[PDB]
Amino acid sequence: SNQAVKQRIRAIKNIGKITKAMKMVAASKMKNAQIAVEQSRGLVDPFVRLFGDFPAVNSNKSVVVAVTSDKGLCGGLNSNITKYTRATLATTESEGKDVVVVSIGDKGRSQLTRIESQRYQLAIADTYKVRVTFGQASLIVEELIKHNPQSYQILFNKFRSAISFKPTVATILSPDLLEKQLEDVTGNSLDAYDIEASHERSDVLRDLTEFHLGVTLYNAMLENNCSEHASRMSAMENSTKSAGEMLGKLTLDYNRKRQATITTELIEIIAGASALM
Amino acid sequence: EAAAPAGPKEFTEVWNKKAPSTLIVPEFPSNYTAVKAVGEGQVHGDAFPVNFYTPHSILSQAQKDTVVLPGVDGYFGVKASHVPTIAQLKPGVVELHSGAESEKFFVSGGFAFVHPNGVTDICVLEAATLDQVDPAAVKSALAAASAAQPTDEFEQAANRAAIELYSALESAVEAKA
Amino acid sequence: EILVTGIKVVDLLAPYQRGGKIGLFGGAGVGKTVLIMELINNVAKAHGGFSVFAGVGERTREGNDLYREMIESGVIKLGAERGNSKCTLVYGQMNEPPGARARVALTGLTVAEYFRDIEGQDVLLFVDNIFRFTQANSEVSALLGRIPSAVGYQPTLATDLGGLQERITTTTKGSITSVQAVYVPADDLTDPAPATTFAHLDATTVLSRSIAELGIYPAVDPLDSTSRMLNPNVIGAEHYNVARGVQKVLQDYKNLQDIIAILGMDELSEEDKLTVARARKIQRFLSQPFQVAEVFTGTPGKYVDLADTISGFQGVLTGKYDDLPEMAFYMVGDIKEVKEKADKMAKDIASRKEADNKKVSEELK
Amino acid sequence: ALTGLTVAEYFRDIEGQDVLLFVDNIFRFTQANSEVSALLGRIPSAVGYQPTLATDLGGLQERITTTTKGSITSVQAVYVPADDLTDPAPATTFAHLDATTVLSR
Amino acid sequence: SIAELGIYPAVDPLDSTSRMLNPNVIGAEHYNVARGVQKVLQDYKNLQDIIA
Amino acid sequence: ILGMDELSEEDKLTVARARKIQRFLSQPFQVAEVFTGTPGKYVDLADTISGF
Amino acid sequence: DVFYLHSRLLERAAKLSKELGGGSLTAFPVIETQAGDVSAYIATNVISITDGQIFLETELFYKGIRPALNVGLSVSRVGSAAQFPGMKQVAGTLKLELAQYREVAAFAQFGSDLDAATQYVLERGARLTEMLKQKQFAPIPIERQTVAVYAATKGFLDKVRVQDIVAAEEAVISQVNPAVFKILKANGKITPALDAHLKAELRKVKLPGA
Amino acid sequence: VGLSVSRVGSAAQFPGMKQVAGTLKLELAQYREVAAFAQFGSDLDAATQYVLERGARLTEMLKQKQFAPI
Amino acid sequence: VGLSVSRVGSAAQFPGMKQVAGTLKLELAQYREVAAFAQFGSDLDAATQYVLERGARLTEMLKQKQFAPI
Amino acid sequence: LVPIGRGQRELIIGDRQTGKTAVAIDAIIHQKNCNEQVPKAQRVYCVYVAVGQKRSTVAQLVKLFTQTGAMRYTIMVSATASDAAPLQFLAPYSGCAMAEYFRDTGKHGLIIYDDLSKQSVAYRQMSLLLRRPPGREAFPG
Ligand SMILES: Nc1ncnc2c1ncn2[C@@H]1O[C@H](COP(=O)(O)OP(=O)(O)OP(=O)(O)O)[C@@H](O)[C@H]1O
Ligand SMILES: Nc1ncnc2c1ncn2[C@@H]1O[C@H](COP(=O)(O)OP(=O)(O)O)[C@@H](O)[C@H]1O
Ligand SMILES: [Mg+2]
Ligand SMILES: [Mg+2]
Repeated sequence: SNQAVKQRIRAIKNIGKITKAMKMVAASKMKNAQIAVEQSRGLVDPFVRLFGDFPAVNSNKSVVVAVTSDKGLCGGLNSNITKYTRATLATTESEGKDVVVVSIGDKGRSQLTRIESQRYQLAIADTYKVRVTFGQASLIVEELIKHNPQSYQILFNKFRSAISFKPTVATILSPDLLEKQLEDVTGNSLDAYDIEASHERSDVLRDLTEFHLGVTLYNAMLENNCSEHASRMSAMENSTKSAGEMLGKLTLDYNRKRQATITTELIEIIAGASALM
Repeated sequence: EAAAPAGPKEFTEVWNKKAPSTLIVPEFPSNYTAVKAVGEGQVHGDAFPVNFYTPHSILSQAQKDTVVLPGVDGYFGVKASHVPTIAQLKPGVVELHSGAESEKFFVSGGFAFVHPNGVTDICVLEAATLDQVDPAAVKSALAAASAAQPTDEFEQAANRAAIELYSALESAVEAKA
Repeated sequence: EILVTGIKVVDLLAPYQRGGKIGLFGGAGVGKTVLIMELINNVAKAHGGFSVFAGVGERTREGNDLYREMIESGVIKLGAERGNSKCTLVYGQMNEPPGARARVALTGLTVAEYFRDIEGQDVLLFVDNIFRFTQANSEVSALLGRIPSAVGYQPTLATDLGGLQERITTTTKGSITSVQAVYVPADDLTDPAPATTFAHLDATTVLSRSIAELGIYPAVDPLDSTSRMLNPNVIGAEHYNVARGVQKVLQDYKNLQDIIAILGMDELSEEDKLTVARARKIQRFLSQPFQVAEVFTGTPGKYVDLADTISGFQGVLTGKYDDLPEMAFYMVGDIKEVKEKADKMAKDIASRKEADNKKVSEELK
Repeated sequence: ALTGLTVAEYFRDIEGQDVLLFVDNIFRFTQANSEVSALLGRIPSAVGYQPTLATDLGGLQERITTTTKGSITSVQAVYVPADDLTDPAPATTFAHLDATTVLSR
Repeated sequence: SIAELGIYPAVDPLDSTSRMLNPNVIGAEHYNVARGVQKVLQDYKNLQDIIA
Repeated sequence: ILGMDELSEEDKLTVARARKIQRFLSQPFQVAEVFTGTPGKYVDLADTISGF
Repeated sequence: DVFYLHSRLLERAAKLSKELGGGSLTAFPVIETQAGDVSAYIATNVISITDGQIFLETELFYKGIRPALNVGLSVSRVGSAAQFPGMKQVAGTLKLELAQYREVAAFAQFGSDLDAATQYVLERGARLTEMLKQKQFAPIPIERQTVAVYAATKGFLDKVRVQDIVAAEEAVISQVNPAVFKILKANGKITPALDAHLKAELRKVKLPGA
Repeated sequence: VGLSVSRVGSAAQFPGMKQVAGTLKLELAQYREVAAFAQFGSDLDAATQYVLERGARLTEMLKQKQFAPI
Repeated sequence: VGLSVSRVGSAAQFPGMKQVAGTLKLELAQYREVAAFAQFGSDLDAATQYVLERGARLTEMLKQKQFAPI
Repeated sequence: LVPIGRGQRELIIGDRQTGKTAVAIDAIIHQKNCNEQVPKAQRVYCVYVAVGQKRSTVAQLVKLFTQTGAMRYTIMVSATASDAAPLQFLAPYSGCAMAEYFRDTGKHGLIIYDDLSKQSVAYRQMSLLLRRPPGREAFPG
């Protein structure tokens, strides 16, 4: 009757307190994990300066990884890159080739094993519990070069700002399969570089492409972690707004029920007293 | 042969054919990089821009005139307009030069590119300068490394990397002028 | 026996008995006059007997509008051809004192009961605002020297309402199909005068204010309207299973109404987002344009057969129309018109670049 | 409150001044008139107030006006019971209020 | 709500009160362990919001 | 949640104006000068509109 | 008998027949609500008596939108046929566009995302909202309202900024020659002979700013 | 099922049903205290997933038609 | 502490207490504003941690056993 | 889950159209199915009291109980909505007195007071018109 609305008010009030605390928690996490995102942006520059950027390559095998989140109050991030994953994957699979879809974060294994299920071989999680390190991303890249595809698509949300998260695809051509072929311009463009390695160019390109996969995978999950924090900071602001709006309507409903309660109890007392007096 | 012109602007039209018009086109990492390799410039004299990178820290994006890198065929100096190279670095000391002033970082490996537009890029994984490393544990680490040698291939490759890095670090700590 | 009305939500979720009592519960502006006018438009034309409209405590402008529409449509003829008229109007509208509004339903019942008993006919009886009978009895009851019952009504609410409503009965010598609008006083279904009326009816059609505020018309609450005809042994198992599946999807969406509000749809499970999508499709698909609402809405009315309703809601339940958008289901007749509206909704976004319209050298034509 | 308003009305009508009239907690005026109405055996209105609520407030508030001789301006402290602005006493007081000065901590 | 958890007897561990819950009467071991049980149960009742 | 660092100057002229506006609403009263020392100020209407 | 109190009063507002003189009486009852509760007793009594409603929202009245007409809730189903034609020619499209304006109402980019293909419905519904704002004690003749909603609906004001549509409306009413007002008032509809001259006179108006 | 109580419990039902319905009364209670966490779906250790995947079977078992007693 | 008022206030208390409890009620109000953050694991910006430790010790300082006034 | 006993009062409570009459009816039908299987002393004689229901519902229930054969063991006490308030007030007592014959003669009875909240309403009307003072929701004390 009139106690259920008061306990629902007491529910939504500390739900709003919870989400107001969670917004500042995610905001402090976004502020602390911004400098690492700014530092890791440097090392992805020389590899796309050297190897270029060729997303629409015709390959035989491609490992596509979608870097999702771990906990799921982000509010429209892990489904937006699932949409972007299928949108960039239908673009680049019309050669009759095999495609391996991977997800980093266990909110992507819940969203990717029902839309592309039989092409889903690997699921990685818990990468944001302590922090994101380069040895962790190098091990993840080692399980990515367990199989040897001709491309590595990395789907992640680039932390452009605290408001805007542009989803970014990044591609890594494996060396002898696609990289030595996709650089030929009347000869080659890589032949301008004087290889100063121990063994031949076919091995220094192998080391360079594995290191480029590790570098952009580390930067991808770091950018996606910062976008997770900055999207949770906005989703919890929306939850405070909604649980203040719901609380404001439910307060008026409780006031109407309270006024009607005193009126009906008083009318009952007057109707009892008018039968006797 | 260049009969397949892949790229970011060629990806956009195939994405406008096969992916729907509900979503804006995804970004690419070449949209965030203002400096390329073949687009000429950046030298303008005797200096040339350096890019000393670790995965966790940007160590220098200033403009130096001499860069000393520890390549696997030995040390080599990079002056203003070097030949374009891709130099695999061994453990050694990278030395930056601004003139009278110098920065001497000891790196752990990695690569170093010189590009046809005169820019250079040093891509290491851990670059600790020489006051941050102690000379007491490098000899303890080499004595714990070069003595116990497993004949297994993975452990002996790790041991070869250990004795190479610790020997270069021992030869680098007392060779400060 | 079923009585098909051409309304999708009525024929699907709470079908009307052919000789039963029907209630249209409503909250002052939700559309129980538009619904009863559409039931007059759809049912009384296909009927073979006489209609008796009892206007109890409603607007006099509405009685004049119904009189002019029934003269124009030919079911009321004037002068010498008056014997070929098929409707009797009995009007006790809200300008009358509470003694007149308390007994004008009895006059409508008497005119209907003569056709049922003596004439042996099958009668239709539409009573607009049977609440006004109860309200008039509560108005006169304070001056008869009675102690009031609950919230302010007369002590004899249930027995007066019972003595009225038990005269409306399909007997062995004639049938009355009674459609009674019931008014809930302050959108309170727990008010004693509609709560007493709920036990007298075979099919309640509870119209809701929130469904009307969503723009859905007729604003029938699907999880509050019931009927005794929704039974698998009387309307067949296919229709019954479709109605129960639609009610299950709507109840599962109503269970998620608080998580979607305070968290958004992005935190729902993948199985529940499909439930929300199918429920937002079926709750636009329950809405329907009316032939009596076309004068102020502009869209032409849609009469929908029963098999089209079952065949449409089968397709939306099984998942055959996850391609089409949610607004393609809104205010359309059948499942064909959903596809023929999703065509027009995607011709039109391709009609952003069709031409530049200019009419030149025209001023001296 | 009628006593204080009469002392203000002499300054309005006879002196021809612009007098101020401060009513501390007009809700207590409403509550006292509700208690007087309840002691006289009258049936209470909605939530517990007097049936004469709008007219007992209006008998006070309509004498606070500007005339051709002078004006009475009134600053009334308003208490809101259970912080309900839709309670009958603040909702009936707010139909006469020409301004509102919120003082906050 | 305690009996809806299957716990019987469904005594509210917080809302139940006695005059004997006094360290001068039942002893400072019994009183302190009862106050500690009520403290940890009130702490869990405050955490039951953020758990859900 | 962010600070003065991420405020635009278009959203910092509003801060620098609103702070001195909410200062300028304050005013010393004549009836408080017997215990606050500073004298009271009577501000005209035209002076208020001009000064704001 | 508090329903009978208002039904006695409001049923006397009628339109009499031709054998009773043909006169009319139009009622405008005013009901005040508490906190926007229109499900109250007297509110729902007079709603179930009167023909339509004019819901004046308290949220739009403090956002400067005056008159604060709740366009989603306020209906009028008796004077819908008794509308000035020409205003019936444009205002149906106006109400349809304000209907599909309330499909993105206050979640343009406030909630999660912005489409930028439905930026047009937002930056047109804001123009149709600022068109209907109107200052107090200044009623407009209907022939000067249908021309203003013609300029707001046919697209003659989309390049005007939202801050100056209230000045653009009075500039349209001042700069268009007053013959079209007399023709639209006498003919009672925007004729096909009139919309060409109206689009002629609507493309030579000096909309300020922009 | 969380509000429908009877005073007798045992000693007033079928002795065959008494052996079987205790594992029903317990596992529906296991289903009800889990299903208030059905907004996230973390499926903790395949145990909170399993108890709802049995309790949904029990609630679907308990349904029956009308005018057809068993 | 948030719902307890004294209209006579600080004008009728101990002047030794008047200079020290004035900081106390402001610290407790700041602790009440941030009291939702207390049951969080990821530690905050260390300005709210300072008040969340300070007020949580100040609320322990206001405890008192029965029938032993100070 | 809610096992009944043979002398136990069990309240079926819910909102409108939530299946309370269905549970009571299926109980009566199951007593018909069990009465043709047990030896003459565990046989259960149902009594259905319809308080305040309309007469079409009672006629439909009589048609159901005759077309399934449950009317051989069932009595139906029917004070409908058209009846007076003391008739609906007194019909659960009439049904209980008719069902107490089987309880007092060694047999086993089953009594369903359908719409006891309508018998309370009829009692409220009957006592308010006798000018007895009203109480909670104007019910008698
Ligand atoms: N086990 C069941 N399976 C399917 N339908 C059922 C079942 N039980 C009840 N119903 C349906 O629910 C509707 C309401 O049934 P019932 O009359 O038993 O409820 P009620 O509470 O007695 O209704 P009222 O309150 O109007 O008397 C009926 O139309 C019936 O068909
Ligand atoms: N089927 C419908 N289509 C369009 N509008 C409707 C429909 N039903 C109701 N409405 C709107 O709701 C209002 C309901 O008025 P009315 O039919 O008199 O209901 P009530 O008698 O409950 O007040 C009408 O003004 C109408 O604009
Ligand atoms: Mg009506
Ligand atoms: Mg029943």
